[PDB]
Amino acid sequence: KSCCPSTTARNIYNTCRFGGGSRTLCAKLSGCKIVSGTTCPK
Repeated sequence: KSCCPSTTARNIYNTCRFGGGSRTLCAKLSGCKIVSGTTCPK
């Protein structure tokens, strides 16, 4: 699961990893955390 501290973060994240990059690389960008799914940080 990708946990983002903002909606803007998700928007940027999702589009970043939509075309290019990778989940983690894009999460790093937006401030989102690529987690498993047991918890969900902000």
